[PDB]
Amino acid sequence: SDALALGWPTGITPEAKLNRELWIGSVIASFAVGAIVWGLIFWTSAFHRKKATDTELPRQFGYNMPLELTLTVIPFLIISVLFYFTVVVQERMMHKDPNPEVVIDVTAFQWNWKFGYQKIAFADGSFDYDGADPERKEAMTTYLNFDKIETLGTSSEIPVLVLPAGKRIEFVLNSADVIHGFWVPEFLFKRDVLPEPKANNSDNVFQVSEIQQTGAFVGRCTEMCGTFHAMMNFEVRVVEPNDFKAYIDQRNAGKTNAEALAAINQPPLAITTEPFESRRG
Amino acid sequence: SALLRTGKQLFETSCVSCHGANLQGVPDRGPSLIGTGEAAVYFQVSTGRMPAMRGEAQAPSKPPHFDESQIDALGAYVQANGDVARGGDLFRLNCASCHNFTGKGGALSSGKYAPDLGDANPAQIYTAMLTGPQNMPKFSDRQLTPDEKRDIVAYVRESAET
Ligand code: HEC
Ligand code: HEC
Ligand SMILES: [Cu+2]
Ligand SMILES: [Cu+2]
Repeated sequence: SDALALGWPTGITPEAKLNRELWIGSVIASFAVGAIVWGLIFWTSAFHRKKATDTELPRQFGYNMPLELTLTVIPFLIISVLFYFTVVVQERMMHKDPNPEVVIDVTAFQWNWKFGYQKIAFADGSFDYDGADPERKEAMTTYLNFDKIETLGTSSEIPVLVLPAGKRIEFVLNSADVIHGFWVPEFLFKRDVLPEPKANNSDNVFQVSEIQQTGAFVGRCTEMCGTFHAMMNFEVRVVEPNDFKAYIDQRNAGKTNAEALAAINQPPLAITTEPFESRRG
Repeated sequence: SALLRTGKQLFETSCVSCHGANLQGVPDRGPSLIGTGEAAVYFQVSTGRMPAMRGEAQAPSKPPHFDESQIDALGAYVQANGDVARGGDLFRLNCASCHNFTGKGGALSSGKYAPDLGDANPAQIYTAMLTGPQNMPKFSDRQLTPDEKRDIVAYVRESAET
């Protein structure tokens, strides 16, 4: 249940909840076989050299050709019942859909996670923002995705990303300088952001099917960036779908997350993480 | 304030040759101002056909095209209209793409250092960032708030002085 899964958080997407169902396939495979091998090494501690079989060397047997064939196929069929479930689950992931229902650029620059919003089309067909200006992009003579509802997140603001909690979400994963990493640990999933993903034969993007919980969760950076790699914390918020429509309408007129999250009566700063004292000074 | 009579006569003496509100050297860049302001029009464009006339540091010299009262007056005449932590993060997010390691995206030899910026000061940097030079697009209003512009200007200034 909770102890057999060695510390995984309960997934909030239905694709992450499939990992935690597969992670307790440690029981069927690892801790089962890992107790058989302990059950033979600690079984040969009742086989000491006692003072009766002292002038008699043992049977001196070296080749048992039925045993290296039975105990080869049995480790082979366990990794043949794997490479089935770990192909089905990664095919449940890596999945795309031409109605993504919100598209969020993440644009991991050097050390503080500049987010941003692109086109969004709910299943009701009611919101339909669709904002990503190409005229700002033509000021750079690139691969980055610029837009107008971006969340900057300076060194003391600790960027809070807001996304609804019943809809499909797409994360276009870009980076300005170095390969960083994008890891909300509650999304039991992680993809490294690259400088130029379409030039590196990368896939650049992933999608979650929905979110099944409300609240607000931590996000960290994983692949190493440099000095302040431990300071790149972002913090998603899974607001209601009705509070998300009131988030952008306060934000489209132009405010900040200290003011846009206040109009939907939610704590404006990050509540599961906070800026570091070792970096601000 | 800046004397607009001095500003008109300075425009006629030194800028009418390439600019009649137009530009004869790069046609579209004459009535085209991005994030136009008195501070930006005052700041010497670091790239393009003509470099800023001001002598290095704003010191008196024998080849200055102008003195300070003349600059302010002309910048005003053209302008008729009729936290270092934040600074470092803003630099990395918006300017590192072309100015990584204090360098220049257009030319490797060209740099953001004071020798490259001559008579640089915080105000001159802030102004080019606001509306910007020919090489980099304007940042004020469009991309960065005043605190962010102020912080990034300070960070660039401290990095170049040290
Ligand atoms: C996509 C292009 C581009 C971006 C983005 C850009 N710049 Fe520039 N910058 C230039 C070019 C080109 C020059 C050379 C001056 C010219 O264009 O004549 C320049 C020159 C400068 C200079 C003067 C250096 C000198 O010696 O003359 C400063 C100061 C400067 N930039 C600051 C910034 C700051 C601060 C940012 C972001 C926070 C930034 N730039 C982003 C293209 C860019
Ligand atoms: C009183 C103000 C003023 C006078 C006089 C002036 N300029 Fe400029 N110049 C500017 C400003 C401000 C810019 C920055 C571009 C902008 O306005 O967007 C600039 C930019 C330039 C650039 C492009 C540099 C770059 O990197 O983008 C060239 C070339 C130039 N000027 C040439 C000249 C020449 C040649 C003269 C006179 C023979 C001249 N200028 C007189 C204000 C002036
Ligand atoms: Cu990172
Ligand atoms: Cu990192």
